[PDB]
Amino acid sequence: NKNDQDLLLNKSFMNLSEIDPNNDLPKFNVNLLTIDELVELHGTYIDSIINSSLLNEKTNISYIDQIFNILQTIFN
Amino acid sequence: QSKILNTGKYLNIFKRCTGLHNFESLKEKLTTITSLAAPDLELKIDEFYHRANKMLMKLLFDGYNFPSVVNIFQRLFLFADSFQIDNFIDSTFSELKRG
Amino acid sequence: VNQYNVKYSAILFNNHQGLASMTTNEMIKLIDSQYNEILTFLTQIIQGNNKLFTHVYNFKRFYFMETNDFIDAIMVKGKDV
Amino acid sequence: GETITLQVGQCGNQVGLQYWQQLATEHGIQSDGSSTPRNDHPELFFTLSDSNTYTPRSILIDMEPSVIAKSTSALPMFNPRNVHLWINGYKYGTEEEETLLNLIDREVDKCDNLSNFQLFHSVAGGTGSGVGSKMLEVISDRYGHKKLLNTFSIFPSVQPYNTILTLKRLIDYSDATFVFHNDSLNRIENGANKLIALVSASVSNPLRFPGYMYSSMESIVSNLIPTPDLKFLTSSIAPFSTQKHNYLNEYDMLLELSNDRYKTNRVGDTSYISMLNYLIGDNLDQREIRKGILKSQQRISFVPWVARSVLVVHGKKSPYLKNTNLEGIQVTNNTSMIDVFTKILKQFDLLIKRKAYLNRYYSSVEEENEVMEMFNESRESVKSIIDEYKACKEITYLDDD
Repeated sequence: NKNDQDLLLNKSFMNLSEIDPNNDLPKFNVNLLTIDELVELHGTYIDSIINSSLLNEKTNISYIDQIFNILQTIFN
Repeated sequence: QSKILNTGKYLNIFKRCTGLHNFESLKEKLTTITSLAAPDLELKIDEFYHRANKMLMKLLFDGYNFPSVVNIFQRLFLFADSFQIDNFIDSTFSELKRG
Repeated sequence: VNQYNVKYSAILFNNHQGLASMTTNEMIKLIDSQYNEILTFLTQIIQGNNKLFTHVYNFKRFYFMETNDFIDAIMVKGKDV
Repeated sequence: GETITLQVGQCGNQVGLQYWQQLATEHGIQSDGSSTPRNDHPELFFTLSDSNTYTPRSILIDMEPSVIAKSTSALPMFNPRNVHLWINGYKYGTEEEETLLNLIDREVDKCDNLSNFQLFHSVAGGTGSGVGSKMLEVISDRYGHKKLLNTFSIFPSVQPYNTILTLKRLIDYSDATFVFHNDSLNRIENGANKLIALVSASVSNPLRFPGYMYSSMESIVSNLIPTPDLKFLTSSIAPFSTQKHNYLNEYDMLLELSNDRYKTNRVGDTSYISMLNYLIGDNLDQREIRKGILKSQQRISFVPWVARSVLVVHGKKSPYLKNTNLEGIQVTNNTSMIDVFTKILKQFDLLIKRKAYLNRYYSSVEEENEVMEMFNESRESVKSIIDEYKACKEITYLDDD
């Protein structure tokens, strides 16, 4: 569940006897995501890995450069 | 003046919170102010204010579960359950005492 | 899409006389019903017939090196190419 | 932090069985370790598996398998891996030192943040008392003094020799030792393990059912042990509960908890070194407790050099116990220890001048010298603690004259 502040409110304090559109509409065990939501979800998932703490571009040198230097040592 | 302002604000809070555009779903019978020179203006304002308080109170208590929010605030701020904060102090005792 | 078009045209043009001949409450309710139905079907396709999660898992399996045996096989076979 | 319980001897095992039954009842844990439908924290005394089973942290040590078999069969959720099977017993404990050291290190590794060691044993237990006396030495040696030890030693009702030999190590290594007498327990009852189990279970109530204060054993003990020499505690329990004519107010609980007849050890006039009262009820009226604290401070005779403070913890009753009326436990540090220690020393001297049963311990010339020097050291240590408790009473305790 993507618990949020709007999911917190239990609306059943209102009577709300009726249900819509119909019982024929399934409940699907997965969060209903918009198209833009799916694009953003996969983009954030990839970005987190590629821009991790070790893999970021931030001795004024990045961790990736040091790792690659060690790899060149092993190649030699 | 205070009653009018607070009645309107409370109804606005209810609408913005539960998402209703208007109170059609409740299907309640309402009486409008017929004139400014009517004798029951104060009574009508009092009744409307009581209706607004009734709705907002039930929203907060039944719907938003305010009673449990009070216990949560008690625990987190005043340590009504001191086990967790005791673990926190124990874990970071060396740090907290430093400048 | 055609079935949906017929279903909701039977509400906009038969039950009512268009969007203009609709009070704001009913118009909002209609849009909410359409939104729920549309996203329900979009899920039933994308994470249903398409199996989005399975293909994301396979992306992670192959691109992120998980099946090391396959890559070892590629490297041993292509060690000269 | 988590606590580890050590059970030694037949009396220790029976008391531990009652204690763990009480604790499991309080936390709703079934006999098989399954939960029953959280705000309480049984993790400090039970290990939780990722299959939702609770098993005690206790370690069972005994010379014979009958007692351990009864205890394990009564409570199936005991882990069998933790089961292990005077001078002769102590020398036997030396042989098994490696196995026991590893066995305890397993429990220490299993917990996340160890706090203290609990020990249930009987001073008059003979061989089991010897193995427990060795247990204290090995634990104190390996884990240093960062982790404190609590011993719920049961005092005795040839025995004098055993009591002195066990009390020497009890004084040396224990950090906070409760004193229980079978005489006062059976006097109160006018079986007996159900009182000791109840007192021990209630002593840690603020840890398992957290409240505003007293969240750690350090806070509970430090209020009662001003000096490491004075480490023996006297516990008092109010028996009049669950009857129709119960104490009508917590204020009357505070006033009548101080009666000398309810104390769990033989007592005349005594001076209190420290106090701490347990009150355990669903709801507690504050103003009654304030009035009771004021009266208790004005009535009780404290030693001159102590701050003269009475502390009342507001324990919370377990949800799994249905709406039972108030109950309370009192733990004190008195100067009455001099009487019981003097009694033990008198018996020891009477039976040491007469070489009655020393043949069972003195095997040769070297054994004679060894036992003589050991006995002399134990006697001197007991006299030292008696003199310290006697010097606490007078007013010139802090003077260098």
